[PDB]
Amino acid sequence: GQRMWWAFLASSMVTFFGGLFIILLWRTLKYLWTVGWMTSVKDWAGVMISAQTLTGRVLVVLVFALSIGALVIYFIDSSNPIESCQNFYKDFTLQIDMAFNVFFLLYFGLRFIAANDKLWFWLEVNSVVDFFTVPPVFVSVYLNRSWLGLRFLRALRLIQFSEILQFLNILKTSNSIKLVNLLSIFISTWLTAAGFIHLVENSGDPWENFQNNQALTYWECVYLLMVTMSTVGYGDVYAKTTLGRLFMVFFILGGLAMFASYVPEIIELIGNRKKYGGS
Amino acid sequence: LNILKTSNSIKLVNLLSIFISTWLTAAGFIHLVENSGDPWENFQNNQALTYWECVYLLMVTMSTVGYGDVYAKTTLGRLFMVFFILGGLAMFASYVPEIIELIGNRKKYGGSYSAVSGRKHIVVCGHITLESVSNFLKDFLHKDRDDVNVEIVFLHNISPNLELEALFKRHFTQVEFYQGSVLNPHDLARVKIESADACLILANKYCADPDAEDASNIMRVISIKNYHPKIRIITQMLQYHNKAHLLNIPSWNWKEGDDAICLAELKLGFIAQSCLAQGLSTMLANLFSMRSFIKIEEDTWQKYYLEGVSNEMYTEYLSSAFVGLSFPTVCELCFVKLKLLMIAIEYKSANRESRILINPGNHLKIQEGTLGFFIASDAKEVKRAFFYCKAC
Ligand SMILES: CC(C)CCC[C@@H](C)[C@H]1CC[C@H]2[C@@H]3CC=C4C[C@@H](OC(=O)CCC(=O)O)CC[C@]4(C)[C@H]3CC[C@]12C
Ligand SMILES: Oc1ccc(-c2onc(C(F)(F)F)c2-c2ccc(Cl)cc2)c(O)c1
Ligand SMILES: Oc1ccc(-c2onc(C(F)(F)F)c2-c2ccc(Cl)cc2)c(O)c1
Ligand SMILES: Oc1ccc(-c2onc(C(F)(F)F)c2-c2ccc(Cl)cc2)c(O)c1
Ligand SMILES: Oc1ccc(-c2onc(C(F)(F)F)c2-c2ccc(Cl)cc2)c(O)c1
Ligand SMILES: [Ca+2]
Ligand SMILES: [Mg+2]
Repeated sequence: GQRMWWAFLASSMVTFFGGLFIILLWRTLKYLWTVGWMTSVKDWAGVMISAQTLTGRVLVVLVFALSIGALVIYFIDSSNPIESCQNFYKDFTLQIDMAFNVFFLLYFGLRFIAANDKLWFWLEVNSVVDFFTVPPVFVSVYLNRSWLGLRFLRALRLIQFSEILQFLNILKTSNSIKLVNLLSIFISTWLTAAGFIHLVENSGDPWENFQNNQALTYWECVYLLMVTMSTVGYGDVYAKTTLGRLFMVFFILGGLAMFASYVPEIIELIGNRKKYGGS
Repeated sequence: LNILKTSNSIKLVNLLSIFISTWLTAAGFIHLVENSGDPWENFQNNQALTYWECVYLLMVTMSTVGYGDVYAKTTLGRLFMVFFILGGLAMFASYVPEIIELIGNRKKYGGSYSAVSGRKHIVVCGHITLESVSNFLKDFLHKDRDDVNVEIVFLHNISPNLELEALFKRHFTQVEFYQGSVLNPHDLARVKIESADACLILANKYCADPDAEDASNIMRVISIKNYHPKIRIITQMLQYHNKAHLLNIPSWNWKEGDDAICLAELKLGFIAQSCLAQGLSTMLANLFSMRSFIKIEEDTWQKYYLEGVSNEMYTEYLSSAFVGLSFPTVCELCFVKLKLLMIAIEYKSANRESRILINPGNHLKIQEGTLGFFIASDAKEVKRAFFYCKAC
């Protein structure tokens, strides 16, 4: 049929923007026009969230695994065409994503219960990830026609690793925490930038009726981003469409500092080897 | 317009303005020179560009990236690039990190606490560091104690470092933090002292000059009292000589809901009271650390010692059935029918002054509603004191 790219983004936009509304209204819906069992539920969710008992421990480990699992599914989905159809009652993939997302929905709900202040929790880095990743799979199962767009965000989840390690009582030292946090930030930024370069370029910028496509597979974009960040430069791959160039300009504007700063520190923390240890 | 009063904001605005200005202007010059030709070739080597490509090329060049896509081709353009490099590189590499640093210096632990009905929250303030927090929290939340239902709230004016973040996160359901001070009567409004129950004060034991430490603690007590008179306070002190000043502040009530714990006094007191009999110091000092019973099988002294280490001291009201009896008799009854020991009785006079007696003799009999100290392994066992009739 005709292109249906517009519908998927919209379903998502509705949840995040719509949510801010209801939250603002409820705070402003008072008449003045300015132990409770609810609190027991709050405490139960809170203890379940982090390492407080066996059940919570397995939940955290399972999240740690399924995040990587979804990231793996994303790579397999890369080489497919931009927008086509996959019947839901026949295949095995697009079900593993379904099971992963139904799980992430409950893990998001539990977090939303056990938060002291709703508003700033709602606009938190980990949150918009789920907001922009959970709708499209359901909408796809509704329409039987999926779309690649805005699935690269599914790589951001790695930011959580530090936290979902500390509860497990595994990292209690300054150096280890510093190193893990830095590596997490770095890998996440790199992969997500690669993802964004892939969706805009493979598809045509809409200004000219989608006729400016330049072919590129996800690995190629990884290379373009690494060459640019380190200032090495090369002429092998240069993004051609307008949107790509604009994003490249802004990315270089801020983030080149990230590669000029983090890498020396990561190199310094590793390699502090005590050469004359032993017995 | 009286819109930028502070310091950092001026720096940030000035930098961003100069940067955007020079960037756009360089783009403009490249566009003008390149779209036009050159005089001494009679205008015959023009390269078709639009402003967008030019600004793209400048931002490619300044940040040392480089690319083989677009490059100025006429003499004037190349000369301009040759000169402009010398300034632009230093400009970019000395401005971008500054702008990144100035923005984003955001206090992560702002905000305020909230009050929840049906529970109780306390506050602490003072020498907050890894050792002290670990010890205090370990003793506070230990499982052997009676079922605990409280929350813990910290204050401090130094952002806690990474190592302590581990502890403050690991008890995600029982510990909360708020940066601020204690001398600023706005901060002490954030923590909601006006509905609290107490405010302990950790004091630095291993200080260099003792006097400054206790002076600061004194002023902390002064301020907390200033915000509210009816508060409870429990603090530390370092020499008996300065302890007295705290007696003076107007609302301390030693008779009701207040106290103070020194160190020097208790230190020398333990030593002296042990001078009459060896080891009494250890026997006392082990009664006030929460510990659990252990298994040891080797026939050393360690097993027989840990046998009694994990004992503790608790309090509970008596039973009505024991009023009309004899203190020796009730002691023997407690031990034989309970496997439980008691030391002293709380207070007996029908007067408005409260006095504490230890090991009463045989001229006293129990009145209705009397509290009594006990020593045993766990609080639940101590509670068996509620009633004993029809039990065998
Ligand atoms: C540098 C560190 C952070 C690791 C970087 C990882 C990437 C360099 C690798 C890891 C996983 C790889 C992917 C794993 C599997 C596939 C499927 C593979 O085959 C198919 O898509 C099957 C159909 C076809 O052949 O077109 C194509 C490459 C791709 C996306 C790979 C592209 C390169 C990836 C992203
Ligand atoms: O395969 C594709 C990819 C992007 C678009 C596309 O088209 N127009 C827009 C825009 F931005 F103008 F709204 C976008 C767009 C841009 C950025 C994001 Cl993050 C998501 C979508 C499309 O149509 C088909
Ligand atoms: O569209 C154009 C633009 C510039 C010239 C042009 O031609 N000759 C000269 C020069 F510099 F030699 F005097 C210049 C020139 C160069 C730099 C500046 Cl800032 C201003 C003018 C022209 O002829 C036509
Ligand atoms: O023919 C054109 C039209 C718009 C721009 C253009 O220029 N700047 C921006 C931006 F985004 F920075 F504001 C944009 C822009 C980007 C996306 C959309 Cl959807 C609409 C406009 C351009 O460069 C050339
Ligand atoms: O055929 C030629 C002639 C002059 C130069 C030339 O070389 N250097 C300069 C400079 F920059 F020092 F002035 C110039 C120059 C610049 C502007 C004007 Cl208007 C005239 C000459 C050249 O490179 C090649
Ligand atoms: Ca015990
Ligand atoms: Mg809480």
